[PDB]
Amino acid sequence: SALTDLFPLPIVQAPMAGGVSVPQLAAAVCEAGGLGFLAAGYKTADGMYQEIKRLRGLTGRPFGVNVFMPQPELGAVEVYAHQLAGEAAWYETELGDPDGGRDDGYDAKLAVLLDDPVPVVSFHFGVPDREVIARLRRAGTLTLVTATTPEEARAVEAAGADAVIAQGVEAGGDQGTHRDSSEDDGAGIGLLSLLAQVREAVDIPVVAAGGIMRGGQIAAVLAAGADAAQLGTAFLATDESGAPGPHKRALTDPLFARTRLTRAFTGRPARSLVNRFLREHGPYAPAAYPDVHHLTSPLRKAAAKAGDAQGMALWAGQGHRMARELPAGRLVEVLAAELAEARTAL
Amino acid sequence: SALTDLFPLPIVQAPMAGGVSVPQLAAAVCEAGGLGFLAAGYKTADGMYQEIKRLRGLTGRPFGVNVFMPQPELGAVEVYAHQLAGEAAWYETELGDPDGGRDDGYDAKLAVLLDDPVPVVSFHFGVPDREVIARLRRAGTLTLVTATTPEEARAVEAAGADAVIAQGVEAGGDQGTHRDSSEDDGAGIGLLSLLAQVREAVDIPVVAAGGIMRGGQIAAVLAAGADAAQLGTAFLATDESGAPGPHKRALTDPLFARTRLTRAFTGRPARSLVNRFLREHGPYAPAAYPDVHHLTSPLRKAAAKAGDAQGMALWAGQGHRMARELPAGRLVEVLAAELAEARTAL
Ligand SMILES: Cc1cc2nc3c(=O)[nH]c(=O)nc-3n(C[C@H](O)[C@H](O)[C@H](O)COP(=O)(O)O)c2cc1C
Ligand SMILES: Cc1cc2nc3c(=O)[nH]c(=O)nc-3n(C[C@H](O)[C@H](O)[C@H](O)COP(=O)(O)O)c2cc1C
Repeated sequence: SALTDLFPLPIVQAPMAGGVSVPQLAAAVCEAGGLGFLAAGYKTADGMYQEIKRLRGLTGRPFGVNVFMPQPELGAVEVYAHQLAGEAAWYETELGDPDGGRDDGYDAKLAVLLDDPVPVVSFHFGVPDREVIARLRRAGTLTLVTATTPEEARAVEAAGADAVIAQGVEAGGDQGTHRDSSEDDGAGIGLLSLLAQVREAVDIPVVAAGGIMRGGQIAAVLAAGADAAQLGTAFLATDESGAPGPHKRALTDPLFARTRLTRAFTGRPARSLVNRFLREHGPYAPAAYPDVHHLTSPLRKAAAKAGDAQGMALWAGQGHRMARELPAGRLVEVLAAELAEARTAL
Repeated sequence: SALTDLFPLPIVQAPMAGGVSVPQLAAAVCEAGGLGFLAAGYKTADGMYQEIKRLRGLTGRPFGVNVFMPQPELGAVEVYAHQLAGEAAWYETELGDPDGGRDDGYDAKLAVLLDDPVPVVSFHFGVPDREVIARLRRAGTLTLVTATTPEEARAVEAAGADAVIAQGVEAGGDQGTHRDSSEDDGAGIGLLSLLAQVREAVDIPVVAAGGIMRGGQIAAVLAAGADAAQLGTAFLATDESGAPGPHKRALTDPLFARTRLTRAFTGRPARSLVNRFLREHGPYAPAAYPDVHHLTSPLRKAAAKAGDAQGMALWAGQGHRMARELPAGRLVEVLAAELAEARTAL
C-alpha cells in the first residue's frame, strides 16, 4: 500500500480546522512515525502555503494537507440568522455574511498543491473531478477522500483516488458527507459496520476514522480491513494542538458528558459536546453549508475570546473522555505500544 | 473467562424474540461450537420451558436463555392508538391492549430457571436485583446483561453479573437501554467506541454486539477488549431461523437500503429496515414499552400473515446487506474461518 509505505505506523493525525492542526502538531506526529496533517479549511491559499512551508522546515517526513470541496448554492438561513439575534447581542458582535464564498479558495489551493507538491492530499465534503486526482497523482501526490457510506466510497474509488477514509458516526467534527439532506438524519453508520461495508464495496486501501482513542481500537480497525487509523479528538488535546483551552478542557469535563451531531454551528452535521448553543439552536439549524458557518464564526470567536465553552463548537468524537493531555509525539508512542500489546493478545 | 470456557468459539447467537430463535437455531449454533440462545421475550413461562426442554434434546452443549426485565407503569398511548386506526382497519384487525402485563412473566420464568438451571441467562431492558443474580450463580448459571453506555455497564457489574453485553447503535432489534427517554434520541454510541469505554469502566468480561457480520469484525472486537461477539442479524437469515420469509428477504433487498432506530413498533428504540409503517408512524411513536408492542402486535401478525413486509417490524443491524442464507452451522464455520484469517493477517 503506497500510503502505508510512506510512514512506519498505521496512525494518521486527522486534519482539524479552526487553528487546531498547526505545523507543530503535524510535525510531532510525523517525527514519531505517524502521518501529520495540515488543515486548509477556511484558510486562504496563501495561509495554507505558509503552513506547508513552515512544516517542511520542521520535518522532512511525509505529511498531508486537507481541502474542502466547493459547495453548490442553496428562507431557512434568514430565519436561523434571526434566531441568533440574541447571541449576536449577548456576544456584542455582528453575525457573519451567509453569502460569502463557497469554494473556500479551491482553485487557488489546488494551484499551490500542484505547483509545489506535498506527499498527501485529502478532500472533505465530496469527491474531486477525476482530472484533479489524475493531475495530483502525476505530481506524485497520494490522494484520499472521506466517505460515510459504501456508496460514497464507490464514488471515491471511481474518481481514481488512492485511498478512501471511512468516517463513522462516532467521529468528532464535520461529517464528510458528499451531499447533506435532512434524510441522512438518524441514519449514520457505526465505524465497525461502515469499515466492513466499505472494504467489500471497493478495492482501494481504507483509512478508518471515528472514536479511535486507544491502540487496541487501532488493532480493531486493522483486523476489520483498514490499512490505517485516522485520529482527530485524540490529538486535539495534545500540547501541540492549537485548540482553545476551553475546548481541550471540555473533552474530559464531566459536565459535558455527551456529544451529538448538529448543524447548529456550520449548517452541516458535525459532532460536538452538547452545550448551551447546541441545546438552544441545534433543533432548528438548517442544512446550509458553509452559509451557517459564516454566520456563526463571529459568535464562536467572541465566545472563545471570553473563554465561554458554552458558545463554542466543541468538536469531539464519542471517545473524547479518553483524551490524554501530553505531547503528540508521546501520544503516538503510547498508541504504538497499545497497538503492539493488542496484536500480541489477538 | 468462565463464559468463554463454556464453548470453543467466541461466537454468540443473539436471542431474538418473535419466533426467530427456535430450538433448531440455538442447537445448530451450539453444535458448531458457538453459544446458542433461546428468547423468552413475550412468551409464557411454560412456553419458554418447553423450548428449553426441546433444545436439551437437540444438544448437550451450553446454551443461553434471554429474559426481559419488568417495566414500570408509565395521554401519549391514547393518541398513538388513534393514529393507528387506519392500520387496524386496513389489516382488518383490532389493536392490542396497551395495558397488558409489563413483567412478561418474570417471576414465573425465574422460578423455572432456578428450579431447573440452564448454562447461561442474559437480561434485557435493565439489570436484575443483585439477589436474582446471586441465586442464579449459586445454581451454577452464568449471567449476562446488556449495557449501551459505560454507566449502564457499571450498573451491570455492580449487580454482580458475570459479564456485560456492550450493544452499540448499529445493533438490530431492541436497544437494551435500562431506561428509555426522548433524550437518548440521537445519542447512541458506536460499538467500537462503546466497547473501549465499557472495557475501561468495568473489570468483567465484555460481549460485543452490533453490526457484526464477518469473522474479521469478530477479530476486531476481540482486539478492542471483547471476550466474544454476539450476532443477531447474521443468524436471522440462516435456514434454522424462524423469522418470516418476508423479513429474511428484506435484509438483502435493495428496496430496503436503510435502517434506523424507531419506537414505531414497540415504544422503545429498536433498529429496523425503513418501511411504510416506520415512515408513517416512526416520527410520532411515544416512549411507552411494552404498551406500544401490545398495541401493534395484531397489526404485525396480520402483515406477516399477508406477506406484507411494509407492515412488519423488520429488525436488522446496519450490516444486514451482508446477511448470508445458509445453515447456521455452516455460517459458524465460515465465521470461524474468517476469524482465523483475520488473526493471521493482524
Ligand atoms: C476539532 C475537529 C475539527 C476537524 N476538522 C476537519 C477538517 O477540517 N477536515 C477534515 O477532513 N476532517 C476534519 N475533522 C474530522 C476528522 O477528519 C476525523 O474524521 C474525526 O476527528 C475522527 O473522530 P475522532 O475525532 O477521531 O473521533 C475534524 C474533527 C474535529 C475533532
Ligand atoms: C430479530 C431481532 C430480534 C431481537 N430480539 C432480542 C431479544 O428478544 N432479546 C435481546 O436481548 N436482544 C434481542 N435482539 C438484539 C440482539 O441481542 C443483538 O443486540 C443485535 O442483534 C446485534 O446486532 P446485529 O443484529 O448483530 O447487528 C434482537 C435483534 C433482532 C435482530
